Amino acid sequence: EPREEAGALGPAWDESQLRSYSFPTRPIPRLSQSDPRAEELIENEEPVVLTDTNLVYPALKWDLEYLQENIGNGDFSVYSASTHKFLYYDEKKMANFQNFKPRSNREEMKFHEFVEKLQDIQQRGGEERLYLQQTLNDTVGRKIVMDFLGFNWNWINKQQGKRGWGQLTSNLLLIGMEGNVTPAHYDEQQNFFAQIKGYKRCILFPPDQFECLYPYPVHHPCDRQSQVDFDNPDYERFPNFQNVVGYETVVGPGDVLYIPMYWWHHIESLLNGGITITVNFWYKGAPTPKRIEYPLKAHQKVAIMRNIEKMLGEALGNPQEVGPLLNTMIKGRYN
Amino acid sequence: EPREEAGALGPAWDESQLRSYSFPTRPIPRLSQSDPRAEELIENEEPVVLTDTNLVYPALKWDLEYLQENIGNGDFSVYSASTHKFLYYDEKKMANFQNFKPRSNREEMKFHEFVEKLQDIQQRGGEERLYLQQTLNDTVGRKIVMDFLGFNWNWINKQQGKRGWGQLTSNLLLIGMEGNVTPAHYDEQQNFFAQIKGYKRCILFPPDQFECLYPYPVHHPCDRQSQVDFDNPDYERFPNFQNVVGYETVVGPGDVLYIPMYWWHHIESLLNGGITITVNFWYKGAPTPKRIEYPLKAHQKVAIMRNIEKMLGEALGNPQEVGPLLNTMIKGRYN
Ligand SMILES: O=C(O)C(=O)C[C@H](CCCc1ccccc1)C(=O)O
Ligand SMILES: O=C(O)C(=O)C[C@H](CCCc1ccccc1)C(=O)O
Ligand SMILES: [Zn+2]
Ligand SMILES: [Zn+2]
Repeated sequence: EPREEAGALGPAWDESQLRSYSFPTRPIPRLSQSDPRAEELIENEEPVVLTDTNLVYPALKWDLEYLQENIGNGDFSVYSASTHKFLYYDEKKMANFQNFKPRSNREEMKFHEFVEKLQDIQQRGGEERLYLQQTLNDTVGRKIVMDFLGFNWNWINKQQGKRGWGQLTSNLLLIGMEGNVTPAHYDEQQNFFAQIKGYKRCILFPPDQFECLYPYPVHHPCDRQSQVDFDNPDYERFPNFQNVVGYETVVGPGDVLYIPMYWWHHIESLLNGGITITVNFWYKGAPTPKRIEYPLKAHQKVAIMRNIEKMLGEALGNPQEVGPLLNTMIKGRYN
Repeated sequence: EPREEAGALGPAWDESQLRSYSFPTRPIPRLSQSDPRAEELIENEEPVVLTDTNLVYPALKWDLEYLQENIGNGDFSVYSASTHKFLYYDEKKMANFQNFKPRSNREEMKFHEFVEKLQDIQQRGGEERLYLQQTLNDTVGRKIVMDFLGFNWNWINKQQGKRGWGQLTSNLLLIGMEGNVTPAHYDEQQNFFAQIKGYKRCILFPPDQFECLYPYPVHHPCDRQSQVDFDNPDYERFPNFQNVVGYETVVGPGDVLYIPMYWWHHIESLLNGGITITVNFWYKGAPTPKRIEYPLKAHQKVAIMRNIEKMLGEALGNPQEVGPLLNTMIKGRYN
């Protein structure tokens, strides 16, 4: 249920701002950084919302005005779409599927250009949607550097150390419009997802729900994203989506959501909730141990399947032949 | 059609001695060793019957009396079954499938014991069937050594050399009763199949008919054998068996059938044709070239599928989990 803002400022959000879906959910725990139960959830690669890390405390003051003045004059990737759904696609893989035409369009622009194009849309009451998704890098101005340096590296570096993770891979800055949706997908890195402005509903599914969520082929541009349209699920093609069960939370400013690697997550910016701002923190997972303990975890079986698809594509010389060979291998033999 | 024996001794066999099956066939070429077309078929890994190799010329005099006196006192593997079908099973794999109970029983016996047990059956008019299948080895007596040494090694060694094959792996001695059937299966080695006594109908299918012939799982004891019962094909489980097309021949004494590696073959001893005797010659195939030429041959795709099954069984720690993972990989994704 919705949390209540300090100073009797009312519920920060209400249930009318959440989209409606076909499956049930149960809440992700919201705990203090100091709560041993939080450390045990992270250790066991289960999601948890930490309410008091201060991980991005200097960025809580961020808004569009502030960022435009200080984020510098680098290029920012901005996606545009006529739908609320911003399905990720990997442009390096579009050669394998020359029949895939994305629904989002990516435009590289300056931050002020992003603010203006967003202003124009608001002014003319258009229905075009934008989502800025850009890795933070050296081109940011001095006050963003100062803010970045003031993140709680003491806390997150200890996490990284305790869990045996690899190095921080990148931080993604995410600025979306109310109602934007990033469809369900899993990532191969560990993620601390730090909410800065506005509210995002996060729906996670464990790796053992692979069978219910139907990822695209590995060589397709939408590798790791679900094929299922959550707004109109096709149960004839995706029957096990009728068994899917999620873990849900709404993060607001100050919250940090641990999204364990291989966990599926669907992310939406709350309807009529204004713009959202988030920064994520991606780490490579801990190395695979030399001695493999059986039984294997769910995410290890996902990794085996990915590797089988990649090797078959290499061996056959063409990723389009992956599906026919696999069918030939199973029909009348393993089904 | 049936060939005619020299000296106006009539057709050696007639069509009434062949079992009846559901698919069509066309003949395998019968050619002279000296015929360039024969060399081109072998070079292109296509079956051919060579009528004049003299490969096992000293063994053409072999019968049960002769062999019993001279084959020595080693152990011979003899299979018994209540059916005409002698489905091969690999005893080293029976641990993976503790629910598989063979229909053939293997008994290790002396050759005279084989002749006697065969006599008893004939005497009492029983319907029990035997099939002796034994690798030739050092225990054979001097006259079999002399016979073996007189095979046409000049011709077969040149074949082995020309084709880049590996070393002769083994020679299998095969002594079966009229009507015995070895069900359809493929082998991973190259085979020169030398007929000595009686007549065997050989039905081959190219490796690109994998999809029509439904081999057992790699880790099952009947790895490489078809699951399809040729006498009662289940078209609901094995629908593509309705598209299978074979290449057929009847080999008699003096004939040598080249069975290329990965080619499926079904072998039957002709009804009411007496005992049959055969010796095969298995060679490892030529090494896989360093530079892989695309497109891949059918047998190369079979080998990829085999390797995928073997690695998945190793990675998962249990061959029983191979089928569920493969289904999970394909359902709603590649089918
Ligand atoms: O931080 C995460 O991991 C998220 O999923 C946040 C998500 C945007 C992700 C865009 C994307 C999708 C697939 C691959 C790489 C990038 C959002 O907040 O809308
Ligand atoms: O020479 C061949 O290759 C044959 O198929 C001949 C065949 C008996 C083969 C028995 C067997 C089946 C599977 C694996 C190893 C051995 C016959 O003539 O009845
Ligand atoms: Zn993600
Ligand atoms: Zn064989």
